Amino acid sequence: TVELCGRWDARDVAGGRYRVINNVWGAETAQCIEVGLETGNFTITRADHDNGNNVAAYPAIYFGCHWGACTSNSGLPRRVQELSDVRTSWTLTPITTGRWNAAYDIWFSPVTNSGNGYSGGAELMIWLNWNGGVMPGGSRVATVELAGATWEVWYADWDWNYIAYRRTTPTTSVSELDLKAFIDDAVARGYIRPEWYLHAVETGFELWEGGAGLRSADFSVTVQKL
Repeated sequence: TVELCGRWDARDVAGGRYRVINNVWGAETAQCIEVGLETGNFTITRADHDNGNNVAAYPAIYFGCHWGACTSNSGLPRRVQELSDVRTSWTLTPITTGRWNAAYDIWFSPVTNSGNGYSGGAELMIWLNWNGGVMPGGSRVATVELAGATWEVWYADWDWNYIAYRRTTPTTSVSELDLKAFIDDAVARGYIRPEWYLHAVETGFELWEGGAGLRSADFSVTVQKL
């Protein structure tokens, strides 16, 4: 294993299929993650965050293109209308302290270049677990049954459409979760356009306060085209 403490530190894992990023984007407080190079499994070993109501960091593992940095042979970006199946697996180990969430962050945009972000596109989040009273951005517009569970739907109209699906009850693991079901729901609500491209599927922990001890494991993503 290797411990990454740099603000923008990263490591390609699983033969380059995925990439793990320390990603301390919203604060200057210290954070380190210990990463297993073959699997991408990681534990947050240090997190001095105390950022109030703002997110301090999002240590994560991803598949695809994150702000122009792409993983190897992901097959992304690809148009939503051209996807037939999108699946993912993940196992998280929660802690009982701090203010954080365990959530997927999926990016979409009208264009193929993601180097300058995803303005005019959409950010689709799937919250699986959390602690400390943290809540999604925007407001709750619905509660729907999808992919075997019940989810609160939160929406916010920012530079891009923010859509967050929050499980009604927390969980610690998903195996071959049907991501297309969430994409289809978002499309039906007019939050995502079929012509837009899916750029990246990421998962990790948004940290507001603390976070040491959280573990990410068994990450996998598969995409099948029509």
